[PDB]
Amino acid sequence: GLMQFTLPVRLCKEIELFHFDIGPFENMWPGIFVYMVHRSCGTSCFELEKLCRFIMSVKKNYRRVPYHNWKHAVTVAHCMYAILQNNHTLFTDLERKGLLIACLCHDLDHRGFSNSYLQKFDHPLAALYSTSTMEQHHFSQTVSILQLEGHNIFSTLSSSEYEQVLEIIRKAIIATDLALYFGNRKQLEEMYQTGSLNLNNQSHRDRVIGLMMTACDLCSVTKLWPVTKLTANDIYAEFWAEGDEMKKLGIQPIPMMDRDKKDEVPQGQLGFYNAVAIPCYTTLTQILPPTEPLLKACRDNLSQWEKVIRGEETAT
Ligand SMILES: CCCc1nc(C)c2c(C)nc3ccc(OC)nc3n12
Ligand SMILES: [Mg+2]
Ligand SMILES: [Zn+2]
Repeated sequence: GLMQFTLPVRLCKEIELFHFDIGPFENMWPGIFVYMVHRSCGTSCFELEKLCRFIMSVKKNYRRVPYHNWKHAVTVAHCMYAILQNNHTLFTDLERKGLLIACLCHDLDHRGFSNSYLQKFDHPLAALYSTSTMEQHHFSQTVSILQLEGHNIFSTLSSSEYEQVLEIIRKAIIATDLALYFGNRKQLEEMYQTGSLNLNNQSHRDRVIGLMMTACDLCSVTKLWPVTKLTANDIYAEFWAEGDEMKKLGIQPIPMMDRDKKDEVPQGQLGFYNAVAIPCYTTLTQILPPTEPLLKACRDNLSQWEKVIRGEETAT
């Protein structure tokens, strides 16, 4: 009960900032997550023994892929921590419990392939889940780990609270399907602008939590340029492997996934920042003003990619 996690001073201070990088020391990541749950939720939220066993089983079920890995899970959870800490009074006790766990679990058992590759391969998961294929799998894996003996971090919740928290986690994980993001943001845009956005309307909260999940999931574009640029390499390493696997199925991949077309990456990043990232953080800032640093950092990195194109710097 009286057993706090404390981080070294530079981490203690920087972990509160949106652009925090969790660093290369894997063995500190569980501690960083527990630290974040304790300050965001409380030292009472979870039984430490059960939380630590849950965290280590979650880690075990992330694969050794270049980007969609344990480091991505903890990174996406830290962005959610920063949003919750900068919006103290807007979220319920159950939301704070659920969203950090949802973020940690959102890409469980990812193989580094898109839903589209699963459908073209005719992967069994694509027969079991026709839309948001990988995201229904991630939620399925979350439930599995929660039902291992000693792993039910929610055991002290009531029957109805338990059902509410798993429903928060399910919608939160489904929302990380970027195919659902476009429509979800257009509606939040309309609702905000016509002044009809109501945070007491559960269907409205659902949409806002969905956009927060997109915001955290994309948060590599909100880091300092050297982090953003080095993470882009890992992201494209997965895209090129999928492109290789498309070519093996006798399908020419889109240029984004073709490793012979690396020269088109800078222009592909512009497209992505303009079509997805900037709109995401803009609408998020409108609904939650204290998340403006994410938009500012995203704009700084768009400006860095424009420089790459004008050959004023080369990404190695
Ligand atoms: C599944 C990966 C989604 C994702 N997360 C980040 C941070 C990114 C970035 C920087 N670039 C992307 C360019 C295209 C794309 O196409 C889906 N997804 C991208 N992406
Ligand atoms: Mg995902
Ligand atoms: Zn993700």
